[PDB]
Amino acid sequence: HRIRITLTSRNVKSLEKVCADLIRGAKEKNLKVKGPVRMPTKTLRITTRKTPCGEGSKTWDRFQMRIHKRLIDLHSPSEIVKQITSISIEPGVEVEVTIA
Amino acid sequence: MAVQISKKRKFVADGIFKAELNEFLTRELAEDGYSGVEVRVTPTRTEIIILATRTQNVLGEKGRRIRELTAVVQKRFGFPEGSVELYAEKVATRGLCAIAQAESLRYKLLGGLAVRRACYGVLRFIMESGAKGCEVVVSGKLRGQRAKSMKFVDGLMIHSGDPVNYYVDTAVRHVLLRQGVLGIKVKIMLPWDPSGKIGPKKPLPDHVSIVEPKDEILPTTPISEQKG
Amino acid sequence: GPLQSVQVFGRKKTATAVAHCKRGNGLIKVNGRPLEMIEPRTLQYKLLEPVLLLGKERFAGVDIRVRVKGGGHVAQIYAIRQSISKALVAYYQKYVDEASKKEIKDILIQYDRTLLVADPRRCESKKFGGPGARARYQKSYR
Amino acid sequence: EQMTLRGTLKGHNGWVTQIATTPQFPDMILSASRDKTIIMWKLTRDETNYGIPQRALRGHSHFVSDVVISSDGQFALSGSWDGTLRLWDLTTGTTTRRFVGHTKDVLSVAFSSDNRQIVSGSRDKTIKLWNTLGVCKYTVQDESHSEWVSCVRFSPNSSNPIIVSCGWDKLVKVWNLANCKLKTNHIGHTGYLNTVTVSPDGSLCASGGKDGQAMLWDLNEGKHLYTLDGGDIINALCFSPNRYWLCAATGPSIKIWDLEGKIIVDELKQEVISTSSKAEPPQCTSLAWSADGQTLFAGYTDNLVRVWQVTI
Amino acid sequence: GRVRTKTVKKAARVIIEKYYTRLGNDFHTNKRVCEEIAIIPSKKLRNKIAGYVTHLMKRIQRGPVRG
RNA sequence: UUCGAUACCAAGAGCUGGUGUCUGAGGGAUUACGACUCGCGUGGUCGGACAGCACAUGUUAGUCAUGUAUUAUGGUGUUUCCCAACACGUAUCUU
RNA sequence: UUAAUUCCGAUAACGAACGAGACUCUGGCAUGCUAACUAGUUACGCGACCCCGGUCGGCGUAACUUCUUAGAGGGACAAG
Repeated sequence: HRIRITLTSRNVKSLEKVCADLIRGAKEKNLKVKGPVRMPTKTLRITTRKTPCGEGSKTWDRFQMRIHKRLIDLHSPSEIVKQITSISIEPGVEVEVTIA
Repeated sequence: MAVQISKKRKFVADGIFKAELNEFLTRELAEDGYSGVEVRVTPTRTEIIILATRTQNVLGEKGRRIRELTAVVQKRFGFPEGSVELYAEKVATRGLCAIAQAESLRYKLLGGLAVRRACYGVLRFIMESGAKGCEVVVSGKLRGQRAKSMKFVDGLMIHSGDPVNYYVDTAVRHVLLRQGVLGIKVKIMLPWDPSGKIGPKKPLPDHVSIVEPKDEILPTTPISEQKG
Repeated sequence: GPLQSVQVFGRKKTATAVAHCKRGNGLIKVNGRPLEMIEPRTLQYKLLEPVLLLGKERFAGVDIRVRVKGGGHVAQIYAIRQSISKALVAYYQKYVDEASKKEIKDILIQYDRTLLVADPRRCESKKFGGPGARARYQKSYR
Repeated sequence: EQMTLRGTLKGHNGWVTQIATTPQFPDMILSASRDKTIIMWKLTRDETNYGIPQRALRGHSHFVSDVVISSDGQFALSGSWDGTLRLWDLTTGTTTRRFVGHTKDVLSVAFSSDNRQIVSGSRDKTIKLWNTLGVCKYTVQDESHSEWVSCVRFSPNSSNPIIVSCGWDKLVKVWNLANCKLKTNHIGHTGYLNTVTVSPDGSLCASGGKDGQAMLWDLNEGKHLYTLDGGDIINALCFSPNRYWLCAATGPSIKIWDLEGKIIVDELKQEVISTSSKAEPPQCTSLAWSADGQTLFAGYTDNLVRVWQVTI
Repeated sequence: GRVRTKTVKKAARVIIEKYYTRLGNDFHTNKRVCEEIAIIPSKKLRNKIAGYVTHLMKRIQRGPVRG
């Protein structure tokens, strides 16, 4: 019953709508929900030179890429939450349903 | 997956995956009006969508090139059979797609149309399609050995700030001619549609509007329209 | 007796200190140790300043634990001197006459405002072409 | 005869917007201000200060607009600009229940005679009914005010379950509470209204706006009784609880009237002039009599509550 | 260095020109009416316009403000 | 020193709030149906109203449409899933 | 006058567009809100040591979100 749905996404409002959708689906299917626990955002940071040559003033580019991680833990037999999580998928987020 | 790599390495892996896929499909579908890619990795599906203008040329004669492209996709990137499914579709109002318009100009120059006539023909189509403001600048050697830069511009075009990231669509391409290379930069400012189909749904941050006060008339004597 | 506890925090920099006020006798302790064994000893009176302003009579009824983390030595001492001062004021606003709270708050905020209000200053980020925030590398001509 | 000052209640940072009195306690008044705190006072009427603040009720995010005390004398209800209500036990001043549902600022809120019905008029164009157990009971959205819902008020006459609501759209609407359906529209006011009250009789209603015209209204028929000339903007309106008087806060002064013969009983304006050097006088925004009607308490917009006692 | 730009002044002058009936001398009242009447996409610019409205209308009361 | 209001209790009520039966007035999804595309399998797009229906089947109107089974351009019954009375409905049970 | 062709003033100019600004990220604030066994706290039961208390990043499970985390709004505008 104790099953772990984690959502890893680069875009935030996408992830938030998926987090909302799984709470909606859970409270409708009448099963105990642990709310969307927000793990710290990881900021992948790469900083390079701008110029292809080396005949300019030393200006650097600061490239960032945030990656967000939510998880909701439910008390439900595999099936009903599997069919809840088989609907309403968008390209931004990525799903993991963990049983044990 | 027992290889069990970091979410950090997983997302940069997915980043380079789309980047090369796009490079390969822009190199392949170059002449046949190619707009871009999209991936939807569903549970055990890699639904890999392509956006083009001339989709009949790219999906070919009874799906020869589609199964050819699906084969090289599964063969190179190392995918399972049945799981990978390509879907070529037509992009709406091509007039606003900077990729499609830049490659259209490039292939009118490859045909051998006049340079001012090529640019004004493109820029006129961009504007009648409903671009709030357009910008076409083709650079390189014309009529001689010294390099020139022709700029063709009309309407309202923003350069600085954040709104550039969701109002201005830009694309840069190279055209091979017999004397050297010319560069093509197409730069289109999209109009505002609240639906978010044709352009964005955020109005410009400085642009402020007022709804007109409804023309009322003040009463003089107290009234009541009592009911039950 | 029932609960008469208020957990109240004091920050001066990265450092933070959560004072746990409670009913009882007069004891003040930081990570187990008492006040007068928290080094550096140079800033001894910085921890005592709330005590020596208000006397030990106002702390007769309260026994304030403090747990501290982050920052360095001087930041941590300024975090905890702020925390216990807010913790007593928050206790006297919940369980005692507000006339008492008002009198204590006026006594402190006149001596030093840094007791109740946090210092909003944070170490500024470095920019390239320089060894710090604003400093730039030595430019050479000829 | 005339009213006169004994002293002032100095215990606010942001300026006082509402005052609330209960019939049970004489030495307990509740002032809501434009900080986030409701100050529950202890009136002594000593030579030094008329009252000292004994409790401050914290929990609100934005300005507490409204406050009202229950029949029992234990519960108070306040409404703030955050768009939620708070239900306080005056004992310790910790919140019992918070009411959630509205989107924009909740501008006022009123109890029943029973304390079993609560009503909130808000800046979002709605009135909403509230139980005392945190439940969104009924919205009224379609047949409502075309501008903000400035105020709503319940009546002491318990025989006719009616509510009076003054808006910004130059109306006074009246709803059959059991139906929560429109009974009478009241057109007549030129411009928006601040305040509406019901005379302790449950007989005749007042209405005040920027126009400076205090128009009386009938709860029995749908008929305009008569009008008074405020002169300045009316921000506050309430009747004397025992006497047949109406008191209005005409911006920087109080104008109190006898209702049978329309003449000024007296006008109350600060005579200790501090704003005499190119400064506009700070203006009264709420007033309410005691349970007895001996003392009128008036809250100003320079963080002060003044006392007005009958010299006769 | 607090000089308001054309977008603040123009839009504030237009709101004073039309809706003089509701606007006042209090900042937070006319901030809310300005948010209601006018579609301003950012919150900083909303506070800037409301702030100018309740400075011009504090001088309309004084005398012959020009613009 | 008379007369009518005011704290009190009781005699049931009424009110009010809580509980919760039942129905779907409605509100959803895609799985009906449609359309537009084809690699002929689908992929999009309507998403319950916009499809269909069989003379089956409720209500009937212009009596004149018609060339009087008839069909008007009745225009609403039938029914495939789901959440649902802030639709303050109100069964019971309290206050 | 402003950081600014930033504005209000004079004014045959009026109304506008690019750049400035606005914008995005960021820093500081919430004892208000949604949440937490990959974060804690407070109380508790137990265990160890000093003379009822004291210490514990020693052990363990009912409340709660002050401290940590990251979402939604709020807040500041030369406004008094």
